[PDB]
Amino acid sequence: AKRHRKVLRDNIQGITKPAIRRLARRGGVKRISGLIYEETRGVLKVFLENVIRDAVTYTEHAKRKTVTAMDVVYALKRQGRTLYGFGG
Amino acid sequence: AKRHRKVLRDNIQGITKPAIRRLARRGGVKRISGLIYEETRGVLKVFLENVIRDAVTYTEHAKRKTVTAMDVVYALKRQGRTLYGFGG
Amino acid sequence: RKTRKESYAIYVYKVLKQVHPDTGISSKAMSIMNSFVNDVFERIAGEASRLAHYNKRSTITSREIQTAVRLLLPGELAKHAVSEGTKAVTCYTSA
Amino acid sequence: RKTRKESYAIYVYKVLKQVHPDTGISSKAMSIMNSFVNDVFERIAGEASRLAHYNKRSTITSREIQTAVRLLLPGELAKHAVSEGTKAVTCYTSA
Amino acid sequence: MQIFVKTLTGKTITLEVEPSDTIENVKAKIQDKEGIPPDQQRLIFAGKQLEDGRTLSDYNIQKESTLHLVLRLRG
Amino acid sequence: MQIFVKTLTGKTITLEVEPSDTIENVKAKIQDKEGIPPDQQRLIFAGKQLEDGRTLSDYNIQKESTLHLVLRLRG
Amino acid sequence: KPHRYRPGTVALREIRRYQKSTELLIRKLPFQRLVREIAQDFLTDLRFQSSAVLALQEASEAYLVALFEDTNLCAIHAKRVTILPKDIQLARRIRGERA
Amino acid sequence: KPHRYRPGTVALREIRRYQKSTELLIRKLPFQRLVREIAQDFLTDLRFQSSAVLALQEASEAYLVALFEDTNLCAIHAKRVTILPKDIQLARRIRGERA
Amino acid sequence: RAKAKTRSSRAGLQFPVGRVHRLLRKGNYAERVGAGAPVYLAAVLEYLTAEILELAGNAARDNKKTRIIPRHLQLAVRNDEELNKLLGRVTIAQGGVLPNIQSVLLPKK
Amino acid sequence: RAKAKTRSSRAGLQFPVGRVHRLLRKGNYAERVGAGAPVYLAAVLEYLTAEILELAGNAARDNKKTRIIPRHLQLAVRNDEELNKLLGRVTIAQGGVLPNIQSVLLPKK
Amino acid sequence: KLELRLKSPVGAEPAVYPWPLPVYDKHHDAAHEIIETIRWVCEEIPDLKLAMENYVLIDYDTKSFESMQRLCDKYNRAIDSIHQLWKGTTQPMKLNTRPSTGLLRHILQQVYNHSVTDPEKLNNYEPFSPEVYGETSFDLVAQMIDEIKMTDDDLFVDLGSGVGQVVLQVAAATNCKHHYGVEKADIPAKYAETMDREFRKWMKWYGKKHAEYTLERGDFLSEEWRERIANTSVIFVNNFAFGPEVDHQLKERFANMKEGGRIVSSKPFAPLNFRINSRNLSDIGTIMRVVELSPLKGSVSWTGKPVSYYLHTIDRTILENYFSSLKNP
Amino acid sequence: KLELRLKSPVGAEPAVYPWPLPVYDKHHDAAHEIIETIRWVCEEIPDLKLAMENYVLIDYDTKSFESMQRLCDKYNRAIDSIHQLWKGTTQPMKLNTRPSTGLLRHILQQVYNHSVTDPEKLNNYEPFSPEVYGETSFDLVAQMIDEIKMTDDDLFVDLGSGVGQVVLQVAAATNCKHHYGVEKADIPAKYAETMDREFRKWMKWYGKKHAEYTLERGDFLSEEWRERIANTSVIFVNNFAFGPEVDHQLKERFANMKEGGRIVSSKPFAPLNFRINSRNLSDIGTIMRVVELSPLKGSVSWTGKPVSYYLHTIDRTILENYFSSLKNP
DNA sequence: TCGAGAATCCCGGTGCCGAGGCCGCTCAATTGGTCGTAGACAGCTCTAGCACCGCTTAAACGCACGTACGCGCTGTCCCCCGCGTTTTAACCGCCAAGGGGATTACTCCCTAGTCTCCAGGCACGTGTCAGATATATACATCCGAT
DNA sequence: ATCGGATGTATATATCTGACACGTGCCTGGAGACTAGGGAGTAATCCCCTTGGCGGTTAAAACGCGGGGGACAGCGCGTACGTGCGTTTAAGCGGTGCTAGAGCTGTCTACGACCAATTGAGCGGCCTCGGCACCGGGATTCTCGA
Ligand SMILES: C[S@@+](CC[C@H](N)C(=O)[O-])C[C@H]1O[C@@H](n2cnc3c(N)ncnc32)[C@H](O)[C@@H]1O
Ligand SMILES: C[S@@+](CC[C@H](N)C(=O)[O-])C[C@H]1O[C@@H](n2cnc3c(N)ncnc32)[C@H](O)[C@@H]1O
Repeated sequence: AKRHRKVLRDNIQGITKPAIRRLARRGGVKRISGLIYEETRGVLKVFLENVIRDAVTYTEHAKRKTVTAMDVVYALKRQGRTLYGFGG
Repeated sequence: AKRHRKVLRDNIQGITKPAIRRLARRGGVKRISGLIYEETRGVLKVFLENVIRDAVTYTEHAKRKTVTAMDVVYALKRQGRTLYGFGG
Repeated sequence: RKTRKESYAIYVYKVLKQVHPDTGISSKAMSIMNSFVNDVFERIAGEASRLAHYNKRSTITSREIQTAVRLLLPGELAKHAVSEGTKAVTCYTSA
Repeated sequence: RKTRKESYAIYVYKVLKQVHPDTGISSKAMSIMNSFVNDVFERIAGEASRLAHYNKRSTITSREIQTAVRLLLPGELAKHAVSEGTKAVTCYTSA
Repeated sequence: MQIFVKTLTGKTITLEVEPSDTIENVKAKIQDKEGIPPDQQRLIFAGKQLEDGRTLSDYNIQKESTLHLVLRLRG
Repeated sequence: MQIFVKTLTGKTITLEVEPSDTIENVKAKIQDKEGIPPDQQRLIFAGKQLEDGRTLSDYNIQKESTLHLVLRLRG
Repeated sequence: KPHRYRPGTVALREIRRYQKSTELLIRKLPFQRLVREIAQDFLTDLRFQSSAVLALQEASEAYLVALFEDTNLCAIHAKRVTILPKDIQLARRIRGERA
Repeated sequence: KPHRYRPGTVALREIRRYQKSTELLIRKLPFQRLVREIAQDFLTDLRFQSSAVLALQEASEAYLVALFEDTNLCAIHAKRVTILPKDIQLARRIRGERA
Repeated sequence: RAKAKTRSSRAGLQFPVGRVHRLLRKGNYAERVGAGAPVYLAAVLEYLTAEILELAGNAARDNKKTRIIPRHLQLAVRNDEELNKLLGRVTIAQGGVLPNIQSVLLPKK
Repeated sequence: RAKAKTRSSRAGLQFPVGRVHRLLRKGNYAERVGAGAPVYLAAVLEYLTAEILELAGNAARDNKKTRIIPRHLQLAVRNDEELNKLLGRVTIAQGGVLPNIQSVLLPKK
Repeated sequence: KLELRLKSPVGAEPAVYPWPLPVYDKHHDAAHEIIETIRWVCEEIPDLKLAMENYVLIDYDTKSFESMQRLCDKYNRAIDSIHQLWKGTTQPMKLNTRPSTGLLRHILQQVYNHSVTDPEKLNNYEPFSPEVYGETSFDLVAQMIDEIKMTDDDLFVDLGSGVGQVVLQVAAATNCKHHYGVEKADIPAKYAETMDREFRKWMKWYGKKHAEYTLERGDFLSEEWRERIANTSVIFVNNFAFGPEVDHQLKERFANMKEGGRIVSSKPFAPLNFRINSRNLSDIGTIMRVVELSPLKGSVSWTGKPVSYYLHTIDRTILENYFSSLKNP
Repeated sequence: KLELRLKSPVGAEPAVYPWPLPVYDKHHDAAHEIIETIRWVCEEIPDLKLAMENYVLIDYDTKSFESMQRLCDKYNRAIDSIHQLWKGTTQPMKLNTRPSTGLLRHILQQVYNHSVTDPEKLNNYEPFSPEVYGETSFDLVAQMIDEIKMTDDDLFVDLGSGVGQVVLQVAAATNCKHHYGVEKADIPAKYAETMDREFRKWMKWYGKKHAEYTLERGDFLSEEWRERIANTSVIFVNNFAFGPEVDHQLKERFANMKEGGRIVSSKPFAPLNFRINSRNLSDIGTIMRVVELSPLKGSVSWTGKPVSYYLHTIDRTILENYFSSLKNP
């Protein structure tokens, strides 16, 4: 049969331009240059990689296989991004 | 006789304009507006008050009377201003 | 038939029924208040631990807690916080 | 006739005489290297302490130290650091 | 016995009681009509502090008397 | 006995020794002229590994012989 | 002969509409797939309890909203209204992440 | 008929001269008095071991040099060369201290 | 054996002094824990929680609501300038932001 | 009783494994300390110190000097982009700054 | 062994001065002392200077023997001439005139200079203790004496009176019944017992009257002081460095003060924005109103910047109004 | 119960297909399988399609009985016609022709589709263990086979051979002596023993020859493998998830390899910028040169982004040059 | 496109004080045993994470139009830089005092550890009302037009 | 500035659902009573180091004058971003089924704390010489007005 692990790719294009523009409006921005939408996807991918890497380090120390919400809360607290409301 | 504790006042004017301009040159600044020299003294006085207040809290917990260099190193470390070279 | 998992929910609720006697709290806001209390607990207790290592003591006392509060909380919160703690410890020893 | 105050000066000097056999260190730079070692010691040991409270263990082992190193050090320092520690622990147990 | 309770703000409340009533009841009566907890109420009349164990007749408080209400701090 | 030591880079060093010399001395001699620590040197000749406890005469190494020098890793 | 607002008033309307609410502003399934395919770079396979993906989305939204709040100050400093990439790059550097 | 450099070359000379050295750039006795009269706001009287005042000066210098390194980026962002107070105020806010 | 009396009641507190004593004792902070340390720490924690809940309730009331939700905790924290320094680096989930528009962006008259 | 042999020598180390074991044990980190924890931690500390001292010595040599002073530690740290992240918030005393001028400030040609 | 005596405008009282004058700071000594008290009397009565600027000019020699005895001879028999001006049916201006601001300030600084010998000893205390020493200026006390308006049926107590200059100033500027100062430490109290003597001496020498006061040594946290604190009208306490344990006890003692009692304090015994709910009904801030005084500069002795002093007023109407608006819904 | 058989261009060997064909993914099954292997033979020899595009057109029906037996009847007796074309003095093209890239890729994917039944079972391992499963693509193996240039006197070992597709590809594309694969886990090994059979079968069916290989089950950290690792020319190891304890041991086993021995690896066994001083003289990076291969995309099986593969070469000249430049001063 | 002149580098010469190495002596690390609890492992249960399907509709997408805004250019002017003269107070070397930080010897009381016991707080159930959703209407802001 | 139309926002009313608040049973952790040992509190001694004052030399700060370059306002052009509309894509919701893996329980063995004896590693104290700083003199580079 066909190979294991159906692979996913270029999912950053799911952070679409209207979504980036809603986030800009909540940040209080009135007019958006058209080259912002790629700089923003770069910034987001870097942030997410840095957090998920630590969440997985925590989840591997505990010898398990699912990333819990405490792994994310600890990975965030370790970078100064404390988060209230998910079981801290 | 005359009162205790010879009081000191307006010593911030000892952070003189040539000193502020040397610090700007080391920071890489080529031309300095003439209103910078007062904004800078304000910034410095706030920084120093915030550090010396904690240095004195540490020196009072230990029930002593001189501020040591470890009190300053701890007061700085508590604000994220780690300092190497004074006995840490 | 689960294990017992404890929290500050009932003490947060007792304090709320004193400040605002006719207000309730949603479950998601009780989660936030619960993580807030743990966060401030660990800040103060860790600062007091450190403060006791510096002086080469091996006891966390009510002086370490007072000094750690004065180091951590901002200007006008810290005054009222130490005046609450002092009153509590006094009412305790005189009993 | 003073008390004894210890430091890492002689081990810093032994390591320097291996990397650069004909270089010396000034006293003020030995102070800086001394505070550097203590700083990284406390970072790693505190992270490992925390990591062992999360999992409800009460022992700091060579797995906590490895994981704390992988959490703290940047990308390419951490690879070489864990490969140094592994070699040391191996040379130790096979003895 | 009809009595008047004068407050420090120039407010007077009128109450209806009998000399046979207990002090617990009188304090509850003040609480009942104005909401002040009994433990904070200190009543003084003709320079006397009212004592928990005495009765109204004990202090010889007669009809059309006026009482003074001083408010205290809690503990 | 004159001997030649051939390295893997096509370099040959000539040494002067006598069969009565010890292995400790020969390894020190290689160290002395090229700076290589003795513990990293592995000498192989005519398919034989030289053993710490043998003598040069033991292996029947005669004048104008050529030795092979292989370098090893430390531990 | 339709009616049409002038450029810049619907924008100020969306500002208020989105600063009044608290909902999440990214679609949920696209974001979940993004998280799930960032976590593929670890050879093993992982499972992502669902509150984990929710926590990740909360922190990710709250990071970008404040980055845009700083980008705006940088743009207004240059006597502009439009935000451009060179404002993101200055916010992220002064803030302490890019250098 | 003297010789005179044009405005902006002696400045670029002082930049290099002060980015090459490591000395302290504030006078020592004025700074010590400043520290000593900030510490008067605590009614008791204090004594300031001398390495303490040296540590304070090191940290104070190193704070201002980096604040000026950010002020310069803000000023260059506005297509200027002169640094003005409204650049200090933006660096200190984006950086996370003023708000 | 006399009648039990929690240590919170002797202090006049609503927060659990015995549970705080246990969490300090089992938390690897020091070799030993004093007697007034849990009383002091519990009184401080209770003061701070009352201080936040009061402002959260005010914000809930002037939205014409009788329950506190995360938006009211957020508004209470960010509108007070000393709680905003204690919680300057936390993120309250489902809390939104403060309404704030720059004055150069508003239309001119 | 056999011949003593420090625990550093069995591991092949220059840093003190027994002193690290003691500092972990007396430092309120956990109830218990394993056997390989001081060996691992001492090997890591030694690796990092060698990594810094090598670059500091290079910088001292190309200033035509034979001693390391704080300026060479500073140059070594700030010029390496992964030590600059570990020590991104420390201040090395008497260390100066890196030579760096913006290209819009240099005179035009 | 001779004198530098001078003569009393009201009454017949001698002043004494040894020829080696005391040592003071950079430029300060008994020279300006004497020339200025002469200046203040010449401003006090006009006939004196109308006799005391004839014959003379402005400056004089400070170190010389005969210039000071010039001033003493001139002043003494010129005052005898004034005495002969008043020998007739004439009567001088009143004795019970409360001294003016400038005259009083000269008096208090004169007393302080004479009695306190070694002021650096006042710095012998324990660090960060309640016993630290710090002093209030003349201008802040004046501001407070004018802000509170003490009638003749008020009692003024000063907790931690230090050397006593606050009580002396208030006793000379206010018309009240009695004034008390209590001071626990040893060194300031030993100077207070001298300040008392020297103030009475110089005051009746000038011929101005004051209220009556007492500078006692004690402990305001004693069993004997609880009901003296409760039986007091206005209280001055400098609780800047008392810390939270002594301030808690003083709060427990201020609860029993009578209505309209006022306190002034370096730090407030109640927040300036004290709300009130079912949870802080034990706090003392629930029965008092706090107002921050204007921060004039030079207010304290230990720093140069200005400090504010927080007047409190006891008024139990706020508690009953809260209780009474509680029954509205 | 009937067939979908077809006939061997070289040799006389039958292929078998049940009428209910296997189930694969979204759009993939034995239909494209058979039509494409027919297409590859028609590209293999031109006379076949010159006989196999006459009479017919391009598309055919996948689900129908008679369209597949149309293709089988047509192909089988058209190949019999080809057999009669070659009945004379003519001789077909060589048997030992190493299959081209496209033909080989079809072969390997054919083998993988047939043998591995339930690929999701390959995911039954322990998390973050050395036993995790992950697979290398065809294009990366091709790049490596062309980067290293294996002569006919090299031995190739593949540590952790997985199912075996790497060794099969290298054995069919290189002219070496023997090829080995060792695999510890159970589930991949049970499929490897089928892959071996099916590869030999399909290869001699097409008529292309390969080197000789062996897919064994073992443990490369055993006592029996230390001297087989030391007696090997080129080594392929996918040590992405082996962790630092197994990599330390493999480093201890690679020290004894002969000169010019080459390794390729997911992660490097030595830094790319390895300096050398008196302190790391025990490291294996001191006797080898590391070069990063070009990161073509689609290189691995677990992610979509490209990964690089770090060729190492054993060369002890660097150590002696360091020692010999050491005696210069 | 190039001379004059100021600033920076580079090559010896002398001196000094701090790095480096050696000695003697505690005291902390190592060795050798014993004990008891943490954690490793096997087995079982049951919750929650994954995969699939269909349907409805909300949100994303692509496109056309016009206008506000970004950006370049030009002109004025005033404010900041480079330099020379005068004035101030930092720095350095020296001396003297005495306070307070650091150490040592005792003693006592406050905290850990133990055993018993009982009530506070957690999980589980259950009812009702606060808040969301939908509709109808008032009105407040925007834009073109005068 | 004022006016009118059309659009978007707020306000009042009904209904309904599911989450909060409250009550019950039980069990495990907190309180009570008590004993033993060591940490911290206190008194006394010593000596290092912080503070204060003095004089002299010269480096750095302060002041003022001249001019040029850079900040800032105004104006014009043209492209790129906002608004609105019709079309197309997949998110969301619900409902179902599966089975893996997280969580818990019961044993049992190895590993780490504790302890007593002992000896060498590392610290403080003490010299000695060489690396580096300071200085003078020549060369070189770079700036600016020709
Ligand atoms: C800060 S001084 C104020 C001096 C004086 N009030 C003034 O303003 O000039 C406070 C004085 O209160 C005294 N003091 C401190 N605690 C005391 C106490 N518990 N009982 C009596 N006096 C006390 C101290 O001796 C200290 O001298
Ligand atoms: C990451 S897979 C590589 C698959 C194969 N090399 C490929 O590229 O297609 C590595 C395999 O090595 C095997 N393995 C892991 N440790 C091993 C060991 N110590 N001895 C033998 N095989 C091992 C595991 O079973 C795993 O299947």
